[PDB]
Amino acid sequence: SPPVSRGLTGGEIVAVIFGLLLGAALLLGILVFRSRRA
Amino acid sequence: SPPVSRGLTGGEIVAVIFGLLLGAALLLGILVFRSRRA
Repeated sequence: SPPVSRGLTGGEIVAVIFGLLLGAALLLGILVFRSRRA
Repeated sequence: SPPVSRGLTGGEIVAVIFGLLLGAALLLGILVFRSRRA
């Protein structure tokens, strides 16, 4: 887990969690509103 | 979506899509594997 200039950087981590969280989160929501908003 | 700096970098983009793609993808799967594989 290097600082920078490598295949791993702070922006890379925060980026993955950003799309992974908002991605799955929003996905679940829409799925619930689809036809099971209980 | 600049090449560097500006709080936006190549690694940041690929990172978001990485967790976003695998995030929702894996999510939807488990949802169908739970008890509704139709």
